[PDB]
Amino acid sequence: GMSHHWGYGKHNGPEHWHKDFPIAKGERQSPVDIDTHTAKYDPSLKPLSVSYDQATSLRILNNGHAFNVEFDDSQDKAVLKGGPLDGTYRLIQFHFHWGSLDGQGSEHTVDKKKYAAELHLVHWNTKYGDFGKAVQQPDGLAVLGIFLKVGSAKPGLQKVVDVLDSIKTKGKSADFTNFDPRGLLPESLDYWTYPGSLTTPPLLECVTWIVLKEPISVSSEQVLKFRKLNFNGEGEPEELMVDNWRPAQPLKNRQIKASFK
Ligand SMILES: C[C@@H](Sc1nc(-c2ccc(Cl)cc2)c(C#N)c(=O)[nH]1)C(=O)Nc1ccc(S(N)(=O)=O)cc1
Ligand SMILES: [Zn+2]
Repeated sequence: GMSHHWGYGKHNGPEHWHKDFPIAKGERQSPVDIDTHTAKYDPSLKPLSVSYDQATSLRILNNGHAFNVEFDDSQDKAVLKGGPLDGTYRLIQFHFHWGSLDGQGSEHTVDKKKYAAELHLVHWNTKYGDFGKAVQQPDGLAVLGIFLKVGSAKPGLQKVVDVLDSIKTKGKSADFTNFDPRGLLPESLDYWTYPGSLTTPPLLECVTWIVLKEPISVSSEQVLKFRKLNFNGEGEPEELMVDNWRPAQPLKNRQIKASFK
Protein backbone atom coordinates (compact mmCIF):
# COMPACT_ATOMS: atom_id res chain seq x y z
CA GLY A 1 0.00 0.00 0.00
CA MET A 2 3.02 2.28 -0.39
CA SER A 3 1.16 4.02 -3.23
CA HIS A 4 -2.32 4.27 -1.64
CA HIS A 5 -3.50 7.89 -1.54
CA TRP A 6 -7.08 7.37 -0.36
CA GLY A 7 -8.36 9.19 2.70
CA TYR A 8 -11.42 11.03 3.97
CA GLY A 9 -10.81 14.42 2.40
CA LYS A 10 -12.82 16.13 -0.33
CA HIS A 11 -10.41 14.94 -3.02
CA ASN A 12 -9.59 11.41 -1.84
CA GLY A 13 -12.65 10.48 0.23
CA PRO A 14 -15.25 7.67 -0.03
CA GLU A 15 -16.72 8.97 -3.31
CA HIS A 16 -13.29 8.56 -4.92
CA TRP A 17 -12.33 5.11 -3.67
CA HIS A 18 -13.92 3.18 -6.52
CA LYS A 19 -11.32 4.45 -8.99
CA ASP A 20 -8.49 2.55 -7.29
CA PHE A 21 -10.73 -0.05 -5.60
CA PRO A 22 -13.58 -0.96 -7.98
CA ILE A 23 -15.01 -3.37 -5.41
CA ALA A 24 -16.27 -0.19 -3.71
CA LYS A 25 -19.40 -0.59 -5.85
CA GLY A 26 -19.59 -4.33 -5.11
CA GLU A 27 -22.43 -6.58 -3.97
CA ARG A 28 -21.71 -6.77 -0.24
CA GLN A 29 -20.15 -3.47 0.81
CA SER A 30 -20.12 -1.99 4.31
CA PRO A 31 -21.24 -0.13 6.29
CA VAL A 32 -25.01 -0.19 5.80
CA ASP A 33 -28.03 1.38 7.42
CA ILE A 34 -29.72 -1.03 9.80
CA ASP A 35 -33.47 -0.73 9.34
CA THR A 36 -34.68 -2.23 12.63
CA HIS A 37 -38.18 -2.86 11.34
CA THR A 38 -36.89 -4.80 8.31
CA ALA A 39 -34.25 -6.88 10.10
CA LYS A 40 -35.68 -10.31 10.85
CA TYR A 41 -35.28 -12.20 14.11
CA ASP A 42 -33.47 -15.48 13.48
CA PRO A 43 -34.14 -17.94 16.35
CA SER A 44 -31.47 -20.26 14.95
CA LEU A 45 -28.76 -17.68 15.68
CA LYS A 46 -26.70 -18.88 18.65
CA PRO A 47 -25.64 -16.62 21.50
CA LEU A 48 -22.43 -14.77 20.79
CA SER A 49 -19.35 -16.05 22.62
CA VAL A 50 -16.79 -13.39 23.49
CA SER A 51 -13.79 -14.85 25.31
CA TYR A 52 -11.33 -12.03 26.01
CA ASP A 53 -10.02 -13.17 29.40
CA GLN A 54 -6.58 -14.10 28.03
CA ALA A 55 -6.27 -11.15 25.63
CA THR A 56 -2.75 -9.81 25.18
CA SER A 57 -2.60 -6.25 23.86
CA LEU A 58 0.79 -5.15 22.58
CA ARG A 59 0.83 -1.76 20.93
CA ILE A 60 -1.28 1.20 19.81
CA LEU A 61 -0.64 2.72 16.39
CA ASN A 62 -1.77 5.85 14.55
CA ASN A 63 -1.89 4.58 10.95
CA GLY A 64 -3.01 7.82 9.30
CA HIS A 65 -6.68 6.71 9.08
CA ALA A 66 -7.46 5.77 12.71
CA PHE A 67 -5.54 4.27 15.65
CA ASN A 68 -5.30 0.52 16.19
CA VAL A 69 -4.76 -1.26 19.48
CA GLU A 70 -3.07 -4.50 18.38
CA PHE A 71 -3.10 -7.91 20.08
CA ASP A 72 -1.01 -11.06 20.04
CA ASP A 73 -2.98 -13.36 17.73
CA SER A 74 -0.38 -16.13 17.40
CA GLN A 75 -2.51 -18.31 19.73
CA ASP A 76 -6.19 -18.58 20.70
CA LYS A 77 -6.07 -15.98 23.49
CA ALA A 78 -8.98 -13.66 22.69
CA VAL A 79 -11.61 -15.17 20.45
CA LEU A 80 -15.10 -14.63 19.14
CA LYS A 81 -17.33 -17.64 18.42
CA GLY A 82 -21.00 -18.49 18.15
CA GLY A 83 -23.63 -16.12 16.84
CA PRO A 84 -23.73 -16.56 13.02
CA LEU A 85 -20.17 -17.86 13.05
CA ASP A 86 -18.82 -21.35 12.63
CA GLY A 87 -15.29 -21.82 13.84
CA THR A 88 -12.99 -19.67 15.93
CA TYR A 89 -12.09 -16.07 15.13
CA ARG A 90 -9.07 -14.44 16.82
CA LEU A 91 -8.94 -10.80 17.87
CA ILE A 92 -6.13 -9.05 16.03
CA GLN A 93 -6.91 -5.38 16.62
CA PHE A 94 -9.58 -2.83 17.42
CA HIS A 95 -10.04 0.79 16.32
CA PHE A 96 -12.72 3.44 16.09
CA HIS A 97 -14.30 5.75 13.51
CA TRP A 98 -15.60 9.07 14.87
CA GLY A 99 -16.86 12.45 13.80
CA SER A 100 -16.08 16.14 14.12
CA LEU A 101 -19.42 16.55 15.93
CA ASP A 102 -21.30 14.27 18.36
CA GLY A 103 -24.12 13.89 15.81
CA GLN A 104 -22.00 11.91 13.36
CA GLY A 105 -19.10 9.50 13.32
CA SER A 106 -20.46 5.96 13.16
CA GLU A 107 -20.24 3.95 9.95
CA HIS A 108 -23.32 1.82 10.45
CA THR A 109 -26.51 3.73 11.20
CA VAL A 110 -29.70 2.50 12.89
CA ASP A 111 -32.87 3.67 11.17
CA LYS A 112 -30.63 6.36 9.64
CA LYS A 113 -29.44 7.49 13.08
CA LYS A 114 -25.72 8.28 13.28
CA TYR A 115 -23.81 7.74 16.53
CA ALA A 116 -20.81 9.76 17.73
CA ALA A 117 -18.39 6.95 16.96
CA GLU A 118 -18.15 3.22 16.32
CA LEU A 119 -15.74 0.67 17.75
CA HIS A 120 -14.59 -2.20 15.53
CA LEU A 121 -13.08 -5.31 17.16
CA VAL A 122 -11.49 -7.17 14.26
CA HIS A 123 -11.17 -10.99 14.32
CA TRP A 124 -9.97 -13.48 11.69
CA ASN A 125 -11.04 -17.09 11.03
CA THR A 126 -8.30 -19.38 12.34
CA LYS A 127 -8.99 -22.01 9.68
CA TYR A 128 -7.16 -19.71 7.25
CA GLY A 129 -3.91 -19.62 9.23
CA ASP A 130 -3.18 -15.90 9.12
CA PHE A 131 -4.94 -12.58 8.68
CA GLY A 132 -3.51 -12.01 5.21
CA LYS A 133 -5.07 -15.26 3.96
CA ALA A 134 -8.31 -14.62 5.82
CA VAL A 135 -9.10 -11.29 4.12
CA GLN A 136 -9.15 -13.16 0.80
CA GLN A 137 -12.03 -15.39 1.97
CA PRO A 138 -15.78 -14.60 2.09
CA ASP A 139 -15.92 -15.77 5.71
CA GLY A 140 -12.40 -14.73 6.67
CA LEU A 141 -13.20 -11.98 9.15
CA ALA A 142 -15.73 -11.23 11.88
CA VAL A 143 -15.90 -7.61 13.02
CA LEU A 144 -17.81 -6.82 16.20
CA GLY A 145 -19.15 -3.29 15.92
CA ILE A 146 -20.20 -1.23 18.94
CA PHE A 147 -21.79 2.21 18.80
CA LEU A 148 -20.59 5.03 21.05
CA LYS A 149 -22.88 7.81 22.22
CA VAL A 150 -21.80 10.82 24.27
CA GLY A 151 -22.97 10.88 27.88
CA SER A 152 -21.28 9.32 30.89
CA ALA A 153 -17.61 8.34 30.66
CA LYS A 154 -16.56 4.77 29.84
CA PRO A 155 -13.97 3.90 32.52
CA GLY A 156 -12.52 1.08 30.47
CA LEU A 157 -11.73 3.47 27.63
CA GLN A 158 -9.66 5.96 29.61
CA LYS A 159 -6.36 4.10 29.27
CA VAL A 160 -6.79 4.43 25.50
CA VAL A 161 -7.64 8.13 25.77
CA ASP A 162 -4.61 8.89 27.92
CA VAL A 163 -2.06 7.36 25.55
CA LEU A 164 -3.22 9.26 22.46
CA ASP A 165 -0.84 12.13 23.26
CA SER A 166 2.05 9.82 22.40
CA ILE A 167 0.71 8.78 18.96
CA LYS A 168 -0.61 12.11 17.71
CA THR A 169 0.63 11.76 14.15
CA LYS A 170 0.69 9.17 11.37
CA GLY A 171 3.22 6.39 11.86
CA LYS A 172 3.65 6.87 15.59
CA SER A 173 3.17 3.90 17.91
CA ALA A 174 3.46 3.21 21.64
CA ASP A 175 3.69 0.13 23.84
CA PHE A 176 0.17 -0.69 25.02
CA THR A 177 0.23 -3.86 27.05
CA ASN A 178 -2.26 -5.30 29.50
CA PHE A 179 -5.27 -3.47 28.13
CA ASP A 180 -8.53 -5.37 28.75
CA PRO A 181 -10.95 -5.06 25.83
CA ARG A 182 -13.79 -6.40 27.99
CA GLY A 183 -14.00 -2.92 29.45
CA LEU A 184 -15.34 -1.61 26.13
CA LEU A 185 -18.38 -3.89 25.92
CA PRO A 186 -22.00 -2.94 26.69
CA GLU A 187 -24.08 -5.08 29.08
CA SER A 188 -26.14 -6.83 26.41
CA LEU A 189 -24.75 -8.87 23.53
CA ASP A 190 -27.94 -8.64 21.42
CA TYR A 191 -26.88 -8.01 17.83
CA TRP A 192 -27.69 -7.62 14.13
CA THR A 193 -25.62 -9.54 11.57
CA TYR A 194 -25.06 -9.42 7.81
CA PRO A 195 -22.35 -10.31 5.27
CA GLY A 196 -20.22 -7.32 4.31
CA SER A 197 -16.79 -5.86 3.73
CA LEU A 198 -13.88 -3.93 5.17
CA THR A 199 -15.06 -0.32 5.39
CA THR A 200 -11.76 1.16 4.14
CA PRO A 201 -9.66 0.27 1.10
CA PRO A 202 -9.03 -2.49 0.01
CA LEU A 203 -12.76 -2.84 0.84
CA LEU A 204 -12.48 -6.64 0.60
CA GLU A 205 -15.76 -8.53 0.95
CA CYS A 206 -14.50 -10.86 3.64
CA VAL A 207 -16.46 -9.78 6.72
CA THR A 208 -19.31 -11.22 8.73
CA TRP A 209 -20.54 -8.11 10.53
CA ILE A 210 -21.92 -8.43 14.05
CA VAL A 211 -23.22 -5.08 15.30
CA LEU A 212 -24.36 -4.79 18.91
CA LYS A 213 -27.74 -3.22 19.57
CA GLU A 214 -26.68 -1.57 22.84
CA PRO A 215 -24.24 1.33 22.46
CA ILE A 216 -21.73 2.23 25.15
CA SER A 217 -21.54 5.78 26.50
CA VAL A 218 -18.32 7.82 26.51
CA SER A 219 -17.82 11.33 27.84
CA SER A 220 -17.48 14.47 25.76
CA GLU A 221 -13.91 14.79 27.07
CA GLN A 222 -13.07 11.27 25.93
CA VAL A 223 -14.28 11.73 22.34
CA LEU A 224 -12.79 15.25 22.28
CA LYS A 225 -9.35 13.69 22.71
CA PHE A 226 -9.95 11.41 19.72
CA ARG A 227 -10.51 14.57 17.69
CA LYS A 228 -7.08 15.93 18.61
CA LEU A 229 -5.28 13.18 16.73
CA ASN A 230 -3.74 13.95 13.31
CA PHE A 231 -4.15 12.29 9.88
CA ASN A 232 -0.80 13.82 8.92
CA GLY A 233 2.67 12.76 9.93
CA GLU A 234 4.85 14.84 12.23
CA GLY A 235 6.34 17.96 10.67
CA GLU A 236 3.50 18.26 8.15
CA PRO A 237 0.52 20.66 8.14
CA GLU A 238 -1.93 19.62 10.82
CA GLU A 239 -5.11 17.95 9.63
CA LEU A 240 -7.28 16.83 12.54
CA MET A 241 -8.25 13.17 12.45
CA VAL A 242 -12.04 13.54 12.42
CA ASP A 243 -14.86 12.15 10.30
CA ASN A 244 -12.86 9.06 9.32
CA TRP A 245 -16.06 7.16 8.57
CA ARG A 246 -17.50 5.73 5.37
CA PRO A 247 -21.21 6.47 4.79
CA ALA A 248 -23.85 3.76 4.49
CA GLN A 249 -23.70 1.72 1.26
CA PRO A 250 -26.52 0.02 -0.73
CA LEU A 251 -27.82 -3.12 1.01
CA LYS A 252 -28.56 -4.72 -2.37
CA ASN A 253 -29.27 -8.45 -2.13
CA ARG A 254 -28.76 -8.89 1.61
CA GLN A 255 -30.94 -9.40 4.67
CA ILE A 256 -29.90 -8.22 8.11
CA LYS A 257 -30.71 -10.78 10.81
CA ALA A 258 -31.37 -9.94 14.46
CA SER A 259 -30.46 -12.14 17.41
CA PHE A 260 -33.37 -10.72 19.42
CA LYS A 261 -37.11 -10.12 19.10
C1 LIG B 1 -4.21 -4.21 6.73
C2 LIG B 1 -5.59 -4.19 6.09
S1 LIG B 1 -5.85 -5.64 4.99
C3 LIG B 1 -4.42 -6.66 5.21
N1 LIG B 1 -3.77 -6.74 6.35
C4 LIG B 1 -2.69 -7.57 6.43
C5 LIG B 1 -2.02 -7.55 7.75
C6 LIG B 1 -1.93 -8.70 8.53
C7 LIG B 1 -1.39 -8.66 9.82
C8 LIG B 1 -0.95 -7.45 10.33
CL1 LIG B 1 -0.30 -7.38 11.93
C9 LIG B 1 -1.04 -6.30 9.58
C10 LIG B 1 -1.57 -6.35 8.29
C11 LIG B 1 -2.25 -8.32 5.38
C12 LIG B 1 -1.14 -9.18 5.60
N2 LIG B 1 -0.25 -9.88 5.78
C13 LIG B 1 -2.95 -8.23 4.12
O1 LIG B 1 -2.66 -8.88 3.11
N3 LIG B 1 -4.03 -7.37 4.12
C14 LIG B 1 -6.70 -4.19 7.14
O2 LIG B 1 -6.75 -5.02 8.02
N4 LIG B 1 -7.60 -3.19 6.99
C15 LIG B 1 -8.89 -3.09 7.55
C16 LIG B 1 -9.31 -3.78 8.68
C17 LIG B 1 -10.57 -3.57 9.20
C18 LIG B 1 -11.42 -2.67 8.59
S2 LIG B 1 -13.01 -2.37 9.28
N5 LIG B 1 -13.27 -0.80 9.37
O3 LIG B 1 -13.93 -2.91 8.33
O4 LIG B 1 -13.06 -2.94 10.59
C19 LIG B 1 -11.01 -1.98 7.47
C20 LIG B 1 -9.75 -2.18 6.94
ZN1 LIG C 1 -13.35 0.04 11.17
